[PDB]
Amino acid sequence: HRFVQKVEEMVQNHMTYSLQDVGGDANWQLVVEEGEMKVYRREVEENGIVLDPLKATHAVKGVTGHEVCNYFWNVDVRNDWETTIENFHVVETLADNAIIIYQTHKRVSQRDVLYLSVIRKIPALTENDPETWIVCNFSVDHDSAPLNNRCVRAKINVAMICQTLVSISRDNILCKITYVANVNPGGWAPASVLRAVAKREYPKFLKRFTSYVQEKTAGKPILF
Repeated sequence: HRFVQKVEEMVQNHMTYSLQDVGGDANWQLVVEEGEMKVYRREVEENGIVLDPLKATHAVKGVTGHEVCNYFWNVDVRNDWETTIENFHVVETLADNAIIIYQTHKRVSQRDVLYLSVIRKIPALTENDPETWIVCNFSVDHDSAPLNNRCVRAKINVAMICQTLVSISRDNILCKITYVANVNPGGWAPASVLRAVAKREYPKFLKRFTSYVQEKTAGKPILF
């Protein structure tokens, strides 16, 4: 499909930049911690607009990276875990593993987003290394979804990056998660407010989504 080079670059960007340890990085602040989940942000403004990169790490017992990424990507199950969305539809199917989604968000003016969502397995260089599953969601343009007057068009670069540690049952597997979000809404809101909402909604989402994967996979054969 036409976005293959763009997908490869975004995926490559995440594998090279998004997996670096931020725990020791002094430019990032650990803002939320609950259980095995740690949520970090870097306060960034460009031309007076809050762009705060967000990064969360998590460790989820009894699920694989493949499972987590499947549930995060698969639109067929979106409604079962998603809390912030009013409406959404698949604008175009690019490939078995790549789609374009238009969606509107619940009012927190209304935001809409138009993004390519792709799921990929990144091979390990050796059998001594873990394989990586990644879902990359990034804003694209589409002629069938132009800018409208009712919604404000957000621009996103979001990744859910998962590796599985295996030491065979669910007791013996752990999914190490890195979630990154670089989001720009359009126009204006108070910085204080945008930062308070982000601190709330991201950990809430991650906690709920990872619990959902655990619930949905328990007792089932393991999808590696």
